[PDB]
Amino acid sequence: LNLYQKKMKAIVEDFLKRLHIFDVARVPDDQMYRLRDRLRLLPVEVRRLDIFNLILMNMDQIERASDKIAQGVIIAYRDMQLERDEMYGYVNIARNLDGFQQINLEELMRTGDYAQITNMLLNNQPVALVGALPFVTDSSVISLIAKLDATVFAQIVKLRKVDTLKPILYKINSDSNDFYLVANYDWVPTSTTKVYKQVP
Amino acid sequence: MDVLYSLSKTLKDARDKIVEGTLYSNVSDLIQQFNQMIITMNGNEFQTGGIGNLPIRNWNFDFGLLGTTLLNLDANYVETARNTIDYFVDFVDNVCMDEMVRESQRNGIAPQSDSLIKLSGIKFKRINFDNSSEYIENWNLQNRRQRTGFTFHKPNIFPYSASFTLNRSQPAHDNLMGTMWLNAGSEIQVAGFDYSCAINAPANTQQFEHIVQLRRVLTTATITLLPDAERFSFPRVITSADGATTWYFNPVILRPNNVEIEFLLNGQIINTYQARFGTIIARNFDTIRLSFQLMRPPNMTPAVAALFPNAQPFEHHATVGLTLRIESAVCESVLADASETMLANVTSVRQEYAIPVGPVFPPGMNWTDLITNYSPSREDNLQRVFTVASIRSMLVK
Amino acid sequence: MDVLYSLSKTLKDARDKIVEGTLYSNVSDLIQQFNQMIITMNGNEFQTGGIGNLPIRNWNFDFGLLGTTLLNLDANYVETARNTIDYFVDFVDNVCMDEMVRESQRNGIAPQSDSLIKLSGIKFKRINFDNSSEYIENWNLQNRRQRTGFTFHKPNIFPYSASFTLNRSQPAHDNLMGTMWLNAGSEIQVAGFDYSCAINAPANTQQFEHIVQLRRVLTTATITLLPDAERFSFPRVITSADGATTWYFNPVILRPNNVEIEFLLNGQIINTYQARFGTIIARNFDTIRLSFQLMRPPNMTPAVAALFPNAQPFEHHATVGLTLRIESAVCESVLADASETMLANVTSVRQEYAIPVGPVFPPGMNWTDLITNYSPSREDNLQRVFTVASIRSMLVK
Amino acid sequence: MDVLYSLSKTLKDARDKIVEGTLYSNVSDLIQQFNQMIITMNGNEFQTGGIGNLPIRNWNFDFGLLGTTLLNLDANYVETARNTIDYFVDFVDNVCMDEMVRESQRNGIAPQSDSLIKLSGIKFKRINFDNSSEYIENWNLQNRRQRTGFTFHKPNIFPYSASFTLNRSQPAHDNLMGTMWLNAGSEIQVAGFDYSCAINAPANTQQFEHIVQLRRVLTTATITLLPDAERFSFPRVITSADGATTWYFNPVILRPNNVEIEFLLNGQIINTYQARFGTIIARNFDTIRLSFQLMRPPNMTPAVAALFPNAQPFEHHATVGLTLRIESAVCESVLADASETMLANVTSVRQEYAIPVGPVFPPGMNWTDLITNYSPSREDNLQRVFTVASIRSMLVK
Amino acid sequence: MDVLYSLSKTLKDARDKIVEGTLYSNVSDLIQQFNQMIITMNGNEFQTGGIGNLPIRNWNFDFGLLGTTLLNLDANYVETARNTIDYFVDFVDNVCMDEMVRESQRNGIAPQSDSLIKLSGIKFKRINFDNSSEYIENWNLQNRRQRTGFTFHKPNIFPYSASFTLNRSQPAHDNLMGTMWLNAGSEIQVAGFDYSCAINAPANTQQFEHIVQLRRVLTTATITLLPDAERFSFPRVITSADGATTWYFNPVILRPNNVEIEFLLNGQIINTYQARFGTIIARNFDTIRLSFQLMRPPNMTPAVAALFPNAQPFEHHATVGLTLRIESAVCESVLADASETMLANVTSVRQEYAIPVGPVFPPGMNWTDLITNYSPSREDNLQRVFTVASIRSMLVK
Ligand SMILES: [Zn+2]
Ligand SMILES: [Zn+2]
Repeated sequence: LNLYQKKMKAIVEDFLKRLHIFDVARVPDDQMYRLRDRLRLLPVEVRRLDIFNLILMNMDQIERASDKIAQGVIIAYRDMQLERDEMYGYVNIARNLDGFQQINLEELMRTGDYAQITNMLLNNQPVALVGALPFVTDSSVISLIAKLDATVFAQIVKLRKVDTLKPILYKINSDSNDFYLVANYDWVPTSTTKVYKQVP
Repeated sequence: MDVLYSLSKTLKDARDKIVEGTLYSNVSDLIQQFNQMIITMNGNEFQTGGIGNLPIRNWNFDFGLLGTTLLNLDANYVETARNTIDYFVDFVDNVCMDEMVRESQRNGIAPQSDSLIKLSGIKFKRINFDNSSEYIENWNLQNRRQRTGFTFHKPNIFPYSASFTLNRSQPAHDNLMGTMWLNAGSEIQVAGFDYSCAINAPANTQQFEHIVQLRRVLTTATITLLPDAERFSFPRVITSADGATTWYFNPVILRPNNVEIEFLLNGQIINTYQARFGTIIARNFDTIRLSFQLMRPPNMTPAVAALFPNAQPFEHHATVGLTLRIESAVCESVLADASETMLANVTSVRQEYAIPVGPVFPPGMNWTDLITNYSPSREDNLQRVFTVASIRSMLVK
Repeated sequence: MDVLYSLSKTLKDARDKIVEGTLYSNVSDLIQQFNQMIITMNGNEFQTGGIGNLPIRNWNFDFGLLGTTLLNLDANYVETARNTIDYFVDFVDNVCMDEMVRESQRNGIAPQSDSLIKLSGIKFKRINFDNSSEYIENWNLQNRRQRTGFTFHKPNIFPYSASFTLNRSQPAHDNLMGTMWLNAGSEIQVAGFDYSCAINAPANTQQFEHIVQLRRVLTTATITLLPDAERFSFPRVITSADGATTWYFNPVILRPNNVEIEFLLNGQIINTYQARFGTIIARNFDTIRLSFQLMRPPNMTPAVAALFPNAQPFEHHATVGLTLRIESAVCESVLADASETMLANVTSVRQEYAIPVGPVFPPGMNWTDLITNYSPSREDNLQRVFTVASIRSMLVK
Repeated sequence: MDVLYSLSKTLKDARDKIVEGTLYSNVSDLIQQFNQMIITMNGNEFQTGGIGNLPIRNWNFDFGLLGTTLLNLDANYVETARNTIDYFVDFVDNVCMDEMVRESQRNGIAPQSDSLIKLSGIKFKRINFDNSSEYIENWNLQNRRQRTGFTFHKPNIFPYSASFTLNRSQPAHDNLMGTMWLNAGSEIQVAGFDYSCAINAPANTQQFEHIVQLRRVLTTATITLLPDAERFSFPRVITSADGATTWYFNPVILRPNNVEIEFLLNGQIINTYQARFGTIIARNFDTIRLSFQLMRPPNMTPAVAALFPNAQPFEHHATVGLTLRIESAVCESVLADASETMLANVTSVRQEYAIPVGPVFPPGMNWTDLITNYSPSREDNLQRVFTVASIRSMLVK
Repeated sequence: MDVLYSLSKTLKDARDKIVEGTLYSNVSDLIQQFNQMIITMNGNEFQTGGIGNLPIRNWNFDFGLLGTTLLNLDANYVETARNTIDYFVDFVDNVCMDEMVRESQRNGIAPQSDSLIKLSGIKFKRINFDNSSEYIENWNLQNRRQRTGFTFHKPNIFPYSASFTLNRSQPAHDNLMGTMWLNAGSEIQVAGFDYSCAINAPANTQQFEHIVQLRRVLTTATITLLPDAERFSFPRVITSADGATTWYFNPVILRPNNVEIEFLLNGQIINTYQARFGTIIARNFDTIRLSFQLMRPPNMTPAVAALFPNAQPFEHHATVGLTLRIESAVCESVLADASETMLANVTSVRQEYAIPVGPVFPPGMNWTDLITNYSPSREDNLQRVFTVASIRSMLVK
C-alpha cells in the first residue's frame, strides 16, 4: 500500500503495549527496529492475509464509486464536445485517459516541481493529472461560456502545493438550471475540459 | 512474449485446479494471479488474422471478477468461470496462430503480429508467472545471453542424403570400388564395396571412409553403432553417376575390419572408438567420421574361394558396412526429433490456413531444406515459432 | 543427498517463478523456503574438485535475504536476485561433477566427495522440499526399502552380442545347420539356418531355439515381435568358429514355423505366445526364449524345387528368423535407454575432466561391460551417479 | 543542425554513464542536460521518410522526466530510463537517414528534410553541448569562416586512372617509348619504357615525367617513395591507343636515374626531393610531378649486352619506374580514406533504401566520379552527409 | 565484468586529471567516485595467478580516503595519491592477465578466475561508471541482446589460403587452364590462366571465377578493386596437385574481360559491380564472387601473334587477374585487423607466461586456425578476452 511512512516504530509500539509484560520506552532503538526486521519475514495467518487480498481487488472500484472526489483531470485547450449521461444529464466526464501524458500528482507534490508541468501549461499543451482530487459541481450554463474550467489551474504555479486544486464539473440538467436559455437556441456545449470520475 | 506464456499456464493450472468441489485454500494463491489479469486486459482491443485463409476475428474485454468466499466450490461457481475461460482459450489460439506464420528476415527473433507486439508493452508485464515449461525456460536463459539446451530422442540432425561415390569405375561398371550411404534423421548407414575383393590391393585391404558434418553441435549423445549396413546388403540396379546408364550391385557381406569412429569438434577428435559395437557416448561433436576396411579373407573354404576369382568377371561384390544411430542428444539449437510435435504443429497450422511461402522458411517448412541451410535467421524464427507451438500445446492439442 | 536435490528444485522453481511482474502471493510460499537456505549456508565453507583434470574451487557464503515486502515485482528486484542465483548454479554444477566421478567398492552407495559428505550433515537437513522428480522419488523409496521402479523407452538391457552356433558343420562348411544372432540394447534378431532344408530331418522339420538371459528383470514390457531376421537375410562370408577360415552363407528365407516365445521368470513361464506377431505384453521376466522351426515346403513350384536338391551341393540355404524389440518396460534397477541422458551425462563429465579409471566402473563407463557384469556395487554406484546427473539436468543441460 | 549533434552525445554519454551502480553525483551535471531536452521536445510532432523505399513513420513525444534516487542507481532506475532512450535512438536513426539522402544544387549545404528544417528552429537551440566530435568541431569553425582540417590514413585523392602514353610508336609497336601508370586512392605507380634502351638518345638517356593534379590540396602528407613500379614490371599484351590492335610489352627493369619529385602548389615548388627513397614529407601541395630517366648502362656484362642490340628487333624493353604512396595527410575538404566509414555509411544507407539518383551525387555515390568532378555543391553536400553519418555512428554502427 | 572496466577509467581519468595545480572543482565529481571505491574494496581479500609460469599474488585493502578539503592541489597531495594508485595499477595488470588466459567450452562467455568471479558479486556493482570505451560499449549492448558493431582498418577476415585449381591439365603440364590465388587478411588476388590463349574456346573467351566465403558478415566495407594480380604475374615453378612433380608457369598478362564482382549475403546479390576498378562499397555480405574472362585478342601485332601460336608448344601463358582489398569494414563479431593490438596483447600475455594450450583456442592463438573454425565458443571467449585486453591497454601498454 505504498505507505512509505510509518512502518517502523508505529506498529511496534502498539504491539508491545498489548503484550502488557513490558513498558516499551526503555527498549533500546536497535531493539525495536530489529524487531521489525524479523517480523517482516514471515507468512501471514491465512485469515489475516486472505482478507487484504480481497480489499485490494475492490480498492479501485470504491475510490471511483464515491460521490466526492474523482481521479484527475484533462486539459486540451481544444473546444470539446460535452458528453451526455442519463444520470448527470449534460456533463463533461471522461471514462478514459489515453492520448495524454500522465503526471502522478502524488509524485510531483511529494518531490517538488521542476515545472515540467509549468512549461507544458505555459506553451499550453495537452496534459493529464492523476490521483484522487477535490471536486466542484456547477449549474451556471453561463459558466461554461466563461470558460471557468480553464482557470483554476494557473494557481499551482505560485508555490508548489496543489491541494487547492478544485476542478470543475457542469451538472447541467435540463431543469435545476435556471440557466436554460440554451436548448432554446441551436447550439452545442463547448467544454474545454472534463474529468475521470467513472459513473456509479 | 514471456507475457504470452503466462496467459496459458494461467488457463491450464486453471481449467485444471478449478473443479466442482475442491477446497478454496488450494487456489487462493491462484485465484489472485487470475483476476490480476482480467484487470490489466479490460479496456483493450485486439485484432488477429488478415493473412491467407486466416479469419480476422476481433476481441474486446470487459469482465467481472471472482468471489473469494466459500470454503468449497459449488458447481455454479465453475460454470460462471468456465464461460470466461472459453473466451480466452478461443482467443490465445487465434493469437498463437497469427504470430506462428509471419517471418522476418531482419529480426526473425522479435514479435511480429499486431496482436503480440502490443503485449510486449510494459503495462502488460504485470501478468508474468510460473515459467517452468521447458521451452520458455530456455527462451529466457537465451534472451539474457546464456547457455541454452534441449532434449531429443532420435534427433533430426541429418538432412536426407542417399548417394554413392565410385572411387574406381569404368564404363561397363563391372569392377567398381566406392561407398554408398543414407544419412537421414538420426541415422547413418554406409557401405564400402570392392568388386575385386582387394585382389590387387596392398595387404589385400581396401580402406573406406564416410564423413558426416552436422549443421549444429550435438552434446551428450547416446549412440548405437552396429557392424553391417542392411540397407546396402541386397542386389541393386543403380543409375550411373552421369545418369546415362545403370549398373549392377550384387553384394556379399564381410565383417568391417579396423572400424574406427571419430566424433570431432572443430577438427579435433573428442571421442574415438575402435571396433566397439553397441552403445557408445559422444559427448560433444559437430562431425562424425567412420573409417572401416574390407580385408580379403586370407583363408577361404571352396564355397567362399569360388566367389572371389583372380580374374574378372567379378560376380559377387565384397561389401563391408556400418550403421550408426543417435538415440538421444542435447543441442543448443532447436531441432525436430522423433518425439516432439513442434515442427508438425507449426507446419500443420501453416498448411491448414494456406499460409503463403515467406522469406525465411523453405516451402512447406521442409525439414531437409531447413537443416541443410540452417541460417541464423531460420534458427531464430524456428525457435520463436517452436516456443509458441509449445505454449499452444499446453491448452490445445 | 536428498539435501542436494532441494538445492536445485529451489533454484529451478526459482529461476522460473521469479520474474519482472507477477504477484508476491504466488511465491510467498516459495520465497520463504529460499531464504531459509541462505541462512543455513552462510558461515559455512566448501571445497570441490582436486581429482584428475578437475579444477579445485573454494566457496564461501555471506548473502542478504529477500524483500518479503513488496506487492508486485519490479525489474530491479529480479536482477539483485539473479545475481545471487548464478553463484549457486555455478556452485551446484561443481558439486555435482565432483561427486559424479568418485566410485567406491565397500560403500558405493553413500556420498564420496568432501563437498557432499558435509551436506548429509544434520544441520543442513533444514532444506529438503518437493521431491516429485521421478529419480529422487525412487531414491527415497529405496532407503525405506520398498518397491521402486522407473520408466524406459527402448531400454538397454542386452549387452552387445553378435555370434553364431553351428549345430552341424564340417571342414568345407558346405552343409551347416545352426543359428546366428544379434542381441543389442532392446533388440534381438535371430536366424536358424539349415543348408539341407531339412531333407533328412524327422518330419522334414529342423527345430531352432534362442535363449537370452536378462541381467535384471523387466516388468510391464511392451514388445514388437516380427517374423524374419533381416540382418541375417543376406549373403555373408563369415569367419569359422576357430578363426582358421571363412564360410559362405547364402540365405533364402521361409516363414518361421511353430513360433513360440516364452518370457520366463526364475525358470517359470510367465507369458507365452504362439505365432503371435505384432504387439505383445511380457509382464515380468528375466529370460526370453524364442523357439521356431524350418519346415521343408511339402509342395514346391519348379523354381523352388530347384533351390533344394536331394543331394549336395546345397547352394541356397534355407533360413527362418525372428525379430523382437522391447519398446518400453519398467525396471527396478537403473538402466540406460534410448531417451534418458543419464549415462551420457555421467560418461561425458568423466571424459571431459579426464577422470582416471576407478575400481568400480569399466573403462569409459562402457555399457556392454557394465550390463554384462552388473554387480550390486556397480548398480548402487550407477544409481547414485544417475540420480546426481538428473539433479544436475534440472539446471544445467 | 548542431542541435542534432547534441541529441546523440546526449544519448551516448547517457547509454554509457547511466548504469546499474554509479553514484548519482557522477551524472548530476548530465542528468540535467537530459531532462532539459525532454521538455523542449514533448508536444511537437515529426515526419520522417517519404522517399524511395524509406518508410514514413510518425514520432510523437510524451515523456516523464528523470528521478534522482540517491546514492548510486538501483537497477529499476535504469530500465525505466533505457525504455525512454530506445525511442530516441530508433528516432535519430530515422532522422539521420532521412536527411542523408536528400541533395540540393542551389543550397545543398543546409537542412533539407522536414524533420531537420524544424530543428534549426530557434526554440531548440537550448540543447547544444560538448562539441568535441572531430567532425562537428570542424562543422562549426567553417560556419564562422576559419581554418578547418581533417585527418586521413591512405586518403582517397586520386580518381582511378590506368593508362599509357606512347611518345614514339609505329604500327608494328615493336619500338615504343612512353609511360604507363595507375593512379588510384592514395597511390601512384608510373613506369617509363624505351624499347631501344636509349641507343640513339642524347647522352644515351631518355627522360620521363608523370604529373598528377589533385582535386584538393593536401597538407602535412607523410609519403613513401620507392624506386620501381612492380605493377608494370611484367609481360603484357595491351590494346593500342585506337583500340584497333594489341602490342607486346616485355619489360626488363633498370634503376630510375635522376629521380626528382616535386610537390607543387599553384605552380610553385613547395617540396622537392632528388633521388630520395623511403619516407618524405610534402607539407602543402595540389600537384605531384615525378621526373625520372632511363640511362643506357655504359658498361654491360655479356648477358646484359645481349638484351640491348644496336638494331631491331628489340625484344627486351628497358623500363624504369617509381611508386609513391600517401600514408597520411590533412585536407580542408572531406574525402574518403582507408579508415573512415563515412562514405560507406552514406552509400550503404542509400543503397539499402533504394534511394533514387539525385541531382548532385553520381550514381551509386561512385568515388572516382565524385572526386573527378568535385564541385563545390558536391563537397558541401558530401560534408553535410558525412557529418550526419558520423553523428549516427556514435550510436548505431 | 563491467565492474572491472570502471576500475580503470577510474585510474586513467585519475592519473590524468589529478596533478600539481588544478582546481578542486574540476575533479569534485571525480574524487567522489574514487573514494566510493576504496570503501567497497577495503576488508576484502584477493588472489591472482597460479597457472603456468604465472606468479601467484595475494592482495589486501586498507587505505585512507581523500582530502575533499583543499581548494587547489599542492604537490604533496598528488604524491600521497599516486602512491595509492600504483598499487591498483600493479593490481589490475595481474587481474587482467589472470583472466586473459583461462578458456572454457560450456560457458566461455562468463568470468573464469577466482579474482574476477568475485567481482561480478553484487556488493561491488557500486562502482560502474563512464562506459564510453568502444569495447565495453559493445559488451553491454550484447548482454541486452541488441545490435552491436566495431570498426576495422584492413580487417583480418580471410584465413591464409594460397593454392590453385587446374581445370584442364595433363601429365606434361604444358597446356593448363585454371586459377591460382592468395586469400589473406583483408586481401584477395586471383589469376585465371589459359596456356592455349582460348584458341579453341567458344568465342575465343575462357571464363574464370573465384568465390570466397567469409566466416562472418562484413557490413559498410570500403573496398579497392584493381585489375591484374601482380602476385601471379611472374614465372613460377609450382608443385603439381599430387605433389609428384613440378610445372612451369610463364605468364603474359592481358586485361581481365567482363569483370563482375558480386557481394552476396545468404546467396542473394547485395552489391554487384561490372568492370568498376577503384573504390567500391559493399554494404552487407558474407560472400564475394569474382568472375572475369580471358578473351583472345582478335587483332594482334606480329610481336603479340608470335606469343600465341595455333599449335603447341604454348610458351607464353595468357593470364588475367584481379586484386581486391577491404580497407575498412564493420563486423558484429570481434576480429583481428591491421590497427588494433587486442589479438597481439592476448597472444603476447599467453606466450610470455607460458600458458598451456587450452580447450578453446588453437595453439598460439593462431589467427588462420581461429578464423577458419570460428565457433560460437571461440568467438565468445575471444570477445571476453579482447574486451579485457582493451581494459588493460587503458593503463598498461
Ligand atoms: Zn524411437
Ligand atoms: Zn593501411
